[PDB]
Amino acid sequence: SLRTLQGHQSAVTSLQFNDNIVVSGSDDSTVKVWDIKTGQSLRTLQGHQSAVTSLQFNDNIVVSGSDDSTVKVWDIKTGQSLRTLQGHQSAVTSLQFNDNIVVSGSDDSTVKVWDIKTGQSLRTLQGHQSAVTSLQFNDNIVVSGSDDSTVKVWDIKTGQSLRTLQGHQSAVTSLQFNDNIVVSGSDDSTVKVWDIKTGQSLRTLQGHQSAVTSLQFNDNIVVSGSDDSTVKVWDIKTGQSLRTLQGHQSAVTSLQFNDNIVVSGSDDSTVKVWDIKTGQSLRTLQGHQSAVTSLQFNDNIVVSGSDDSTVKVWDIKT
Repeated sequence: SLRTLQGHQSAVTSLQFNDNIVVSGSDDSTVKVWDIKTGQSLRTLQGHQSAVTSLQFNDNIVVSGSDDSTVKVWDIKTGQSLRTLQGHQSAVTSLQFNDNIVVSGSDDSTVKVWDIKTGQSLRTLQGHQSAVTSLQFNDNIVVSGSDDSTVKVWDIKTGQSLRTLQGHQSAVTSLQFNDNIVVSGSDDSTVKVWDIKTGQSLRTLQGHQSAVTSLQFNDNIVVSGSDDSTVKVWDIKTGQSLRTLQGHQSAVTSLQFNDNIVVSGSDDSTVKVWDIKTGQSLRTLQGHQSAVTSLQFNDNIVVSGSDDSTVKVWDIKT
């Protein structure tokens, strides 16, 4: 641990730290822009009426989604609000913006496509029968997961539903797609590998004994975290479990892997750093007083957000 970012009055729900800036979201309705080298708070983005649930930011803009059912576009150089995206009828759960387009998912079961010049709703994506829990999009496609246990592939340019991937027996919780493959996690404790162009289920990864909470994959591996407190390494081309990372004493809430290192966050208030091929735990980052909800690491530090309302900056080697 190198610094502790304090100031939030409630749990930290979202986090991104690109460059020398940490931007955190909180249950206290605020978004904070942090100085990651002196631990000082630069700006407090005030405006949301309840829990900030998700955020993303580039070199000039912060886009935040909240339980108050709106998306807000902020400006880091002044902290002032630029526009409020109104239209959703309940909490915003998921968020991503790509250089002209904000795509938001909601508890009202809809996905909305907006523009970050006007604030107008481009298209409303209807189809999901319950809360949209996750989404990801590129220039032409939108893939979204739902509490209705399905993943839907949308054409970003017409609102049309291109296909619906059925197979999960419970809510989809995690979702990533790259090239022609989309990988989903579910509350049924399974990971599924789908082909986006045929809607076919290529594989089902079984092993977890409770809800899959988080996942991430490259062209050959899938790493998944689950409520059973383990992290699993799978090959994506077959369905074989390669190894299981045990050590956490409660649900894994967050994970990211870059090169040969998996970093996991947990409800046991700790962050673990593992090697993927030996499966051995390299470091336990202790200091948080409650569940770790968010994390992100580069090649030298880990930035973690906790239920204890603090963000912590850890050294990858300590």
